[PDB]
Amino acid sequence: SSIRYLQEIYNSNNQKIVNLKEKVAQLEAQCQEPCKDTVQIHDITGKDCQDIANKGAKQSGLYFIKPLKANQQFLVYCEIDGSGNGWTVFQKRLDGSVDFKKNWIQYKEGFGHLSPTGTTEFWLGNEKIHLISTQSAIPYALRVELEDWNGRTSTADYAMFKVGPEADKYRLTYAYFAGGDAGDAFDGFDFGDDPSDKFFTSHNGMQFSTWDNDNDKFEGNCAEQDGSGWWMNKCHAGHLNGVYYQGGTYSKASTPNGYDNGIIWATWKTRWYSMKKTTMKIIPFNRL
Amino acid sequence: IPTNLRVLRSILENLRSKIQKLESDVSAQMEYCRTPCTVSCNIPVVSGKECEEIIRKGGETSEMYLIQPDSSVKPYRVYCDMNTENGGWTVIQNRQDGSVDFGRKWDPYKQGFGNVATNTDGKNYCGLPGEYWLGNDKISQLTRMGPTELLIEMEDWKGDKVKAHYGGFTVQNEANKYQISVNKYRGTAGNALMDGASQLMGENRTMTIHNGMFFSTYDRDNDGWLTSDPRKQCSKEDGGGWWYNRCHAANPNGRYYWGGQYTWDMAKHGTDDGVVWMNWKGSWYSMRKMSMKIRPFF
Amino acid sequence: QLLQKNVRAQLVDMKRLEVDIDIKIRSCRGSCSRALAREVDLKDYEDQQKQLEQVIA
Repeated sequence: SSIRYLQEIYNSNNQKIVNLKEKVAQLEAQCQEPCKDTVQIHDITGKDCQDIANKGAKQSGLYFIKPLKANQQFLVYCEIDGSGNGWTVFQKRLDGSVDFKKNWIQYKEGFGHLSPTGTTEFWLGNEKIHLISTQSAIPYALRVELEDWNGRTSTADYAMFKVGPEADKYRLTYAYFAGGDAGDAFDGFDFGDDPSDKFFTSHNGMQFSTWDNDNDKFEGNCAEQDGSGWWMNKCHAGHLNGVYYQGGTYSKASTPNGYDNGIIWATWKTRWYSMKKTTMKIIPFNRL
Repeated sequence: IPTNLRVLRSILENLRSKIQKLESDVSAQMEYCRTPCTVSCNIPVVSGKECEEIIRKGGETSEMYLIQPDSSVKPYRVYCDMNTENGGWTVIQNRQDGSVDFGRKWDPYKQGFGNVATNTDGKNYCGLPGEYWLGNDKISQLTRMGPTELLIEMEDWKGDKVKAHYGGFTVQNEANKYQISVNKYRGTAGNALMDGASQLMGENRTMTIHNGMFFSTYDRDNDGWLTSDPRKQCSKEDGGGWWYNRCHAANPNGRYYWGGQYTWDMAKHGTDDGVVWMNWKGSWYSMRKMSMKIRPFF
Repeated sequence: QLLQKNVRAQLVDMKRLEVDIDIKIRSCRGSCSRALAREVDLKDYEDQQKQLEQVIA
């Protein structure tokens, strides 16, 4: 039988608990906020990316715009350069991460993702392109920029670019080719012996086609065959919404239907060479 | 009596080493919280008033989307479930891992809290939902746009699951204390919201019906108990915000107990404050997964 | 002499606190860079909680 209480261990524990509860309350206040999202949308808004640049925005990234005739505002990627030019980007290819075999509604409404860094693939949506490019008495321009698999880039410019309403199947229109070292694939290409191939591969005045909404000049279905949505003729010489091929080079054996269905621009590279990157972007013509 | 200073000495020496371990654990986590977790949720091009319009516009994958219910409302992020049933589901509540504190005050429940979505593997978009509460102002606005249905789904720790579908669902505004109404029940989880707890009877069951209740948080008492003492509150400190009566048959916003089973002596205030659906598992089982999703009714 | 066997009261406070801290640390996984991988030994708490009431009978 021994007589030792000690018991300071008990009281020292109670005090250690009361102090621990203080530490626990302090940790709670540090775990209230969510994960920080690197993706933010800018505050400045306007009719388009040029209007936004005119209001003093200097950074390329994500912005809401609302053309006058638009019922609601919508998000876009704006490219803003050191000279106050604000490009509204409506198409981007970069790495093959997004499937471009999409239907009429999907091409109408848009698909893919928008990034502040401009490092994502997307189609903005035909309805939006139509709204931006048909603002009352504001001539627009389109720039197509292409990158090959060896880091070379080229461009093609089209003056008075317009995309028509859904009632005219989002018809592509422009007044003239305004130059650029990629050449004018929208004028079609003289591929071979057939005297009508250049006429049937041009894109000016072509209605938009998807697999489920065929508005091309072919007995068959260009968009279904080539797995895309595009302003098809019979069928194409520039085809930026085509299948992404790693390394550029592909062949008839690469495809289910036997046709050139890659990301092509026939005036710059053979139709069996598929671009590493493409950008389709629009700006008021007077900025050029 | 002689063999009493043996175990009673080792019990206290066990506890003091347990306080040292907890002291270390809390401290280590505090260092981790010097910097936040991050996401990079690049935004789908496709948008609409909510997730139903989005799926009608061809947005067919479950992920984060930006929606703008009204031109007067600032566009905001939500997780859209495009795969469950017919898709078009706007997630308003989600629990899956206890990564978010749901024991929050009135303003956080008003504004929304938690993580809408996170990045999966090496993808440049957020296709996995986080734990979050969308926010009462936003939930009220969405349900009041037109007839709205509600899908509540839950899963236990063995992988079994049930659901509670309410064909009609409305949440009134702040002025009306975010009052809830539900009807047209069907499912497997049991009609906790309309019928109260299935294990109770009479008055005691009736006082667990959530239908018609106001929202309360632990700093804003709007529950069924009208007694003027701070001891009688359904939502106590670090308790979830919910449509409490006296008090509940269900609390999706309860505390996340790991493993499911918990007891009164594990609970902060000795109450059944877990992620509960009494009509399925009882008061002392805490769900592994719990979520709430709404959609325009057709 | 001193029959302060209220160590069963401190044992109850520790069980709640262990669980409460487990929940709170877990709620940091959605806030902070890293989440501390840890557990709660309810078995160890109940094994020695089965005692005390055993040695006081």
